[PDB]
Amino acid sequence: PGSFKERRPFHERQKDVEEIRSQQPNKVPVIIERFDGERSLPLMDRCKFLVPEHITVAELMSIVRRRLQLHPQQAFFLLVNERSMVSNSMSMSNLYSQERDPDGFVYMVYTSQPAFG
Amino acid sequence: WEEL
Repeated sequence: PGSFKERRPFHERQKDVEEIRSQQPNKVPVIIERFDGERSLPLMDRCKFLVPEHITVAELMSIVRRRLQLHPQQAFFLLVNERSMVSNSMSMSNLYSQERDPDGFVYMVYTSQPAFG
Repeated sequence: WEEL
């Protein structure tokens, strides 16, 4: 739609990752976007993140929660390649090889909707 | 880039 992958073509995305990797070791490049059609969570101004590699999916959710200023009791899920991870205790490092896109980013989307609502 |  107006998603990052639509705003920037594949080779441009791959070059961007290549450049940042040459500059910033031990950080994982992550695209974080609001799930299409989500209406109860805010937008972030940025979607391109550099995340220190030891941070887990659950910890990243805490970081994004803070930035969105969500109420602590608000439903919030961060999906990796649009689906739930088996464990949110995986570090950015350890899921990178598994979940990264060929362009070098890991793509995540956030939503307020649980798997079965 | 948004650097955490």
